[PDB]
Amino acid sequence: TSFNEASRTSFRALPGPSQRQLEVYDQCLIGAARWPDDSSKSNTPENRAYCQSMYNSIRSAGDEISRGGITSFEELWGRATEWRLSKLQRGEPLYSAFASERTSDTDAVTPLVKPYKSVLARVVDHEDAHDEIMQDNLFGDLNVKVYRQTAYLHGNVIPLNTFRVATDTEYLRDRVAHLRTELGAKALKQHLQRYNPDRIDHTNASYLPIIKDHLNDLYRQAISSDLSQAELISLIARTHWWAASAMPDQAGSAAKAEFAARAIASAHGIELPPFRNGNVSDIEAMLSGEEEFVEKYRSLLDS
Ligand SMILES: O=c1ccn([C@@H]2O[C@H](COP(=O)(O)OP(=O)(O)O)[C@@H](O)[C@H]2O)c(=O)[nH]1
Repeated sequence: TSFNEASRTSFRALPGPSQRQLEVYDQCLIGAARWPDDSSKSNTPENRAYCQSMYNSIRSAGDEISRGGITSFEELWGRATEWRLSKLQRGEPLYSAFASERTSDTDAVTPLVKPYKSVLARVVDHEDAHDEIMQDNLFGDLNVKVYRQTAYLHGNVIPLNTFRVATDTEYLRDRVAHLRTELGAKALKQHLQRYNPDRIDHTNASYLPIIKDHLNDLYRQAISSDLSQAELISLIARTHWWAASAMPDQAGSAAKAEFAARAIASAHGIELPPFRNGNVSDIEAMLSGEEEFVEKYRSLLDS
């Protein structure tokens, strides 16, 4: 019904970011990772500045969306990515990872070491955790609690993230002492970047093309001008879930997914509050099925 000449695309105008804004205290928590075992990083002035910048840029992106200036999820992710890159320090060796999509000839692993240790209990006490045994060229056989996150896409049920937590605590202490003595602390740390017994094995990058296409489909639904509030919050939660669980980039995906979900909300005049202390949104996504995440999304938010 309207036409954006700069993006050369027809769109239905949305209200855009709300005039009533979050309090500054909340602005400075947008995008924070408020771990339950340690929320202290989120109190520093550096982190507060990072978060308030995210908030301001989320609102600017919401304005672009409301005017037809961002026309696909991939473009919104690009905005989030360039914003995230701007916060890296001069010289950052991870700059390329923050700037780059993951590729298939790579596996991606998050060892569940600091700051992720609160996740170990969440896996062990998970309703959907299964007991399994994993074979391992350095540790041998290990009892693990495993959560296998899955997704429904066009009737294909695909594996997303797999959490493994090894439960033989004393045997592990023992076997790591052996490994450290035989290999050195840094070299073993290098091996465990991929094979730490406690870890998340991330969504295979081969799924990223179809997930990226699905995110574009969700975005097209989400910029509709005639959605109910429940429909809209459901679409925002689904977009967040898919983008965070896909983990499309070598670094920074959690920040980019939260940026994008909040920008979609802001385009509709919704000013979403911070995630509650203790709720790290990408981790909550990866630890749930999609419909479960949609049904609890509001409760993850601080009101
Ligand atoms: O100075 C910073 C940088 C990042 N983050 C947040 O910490 C999380 C980091 O996860 P992400 O996947 O974005 O980055 P990566 O784990 O690849 O470094 C995200 O919620 C960021 O918004 C933060 O609170 N402060």
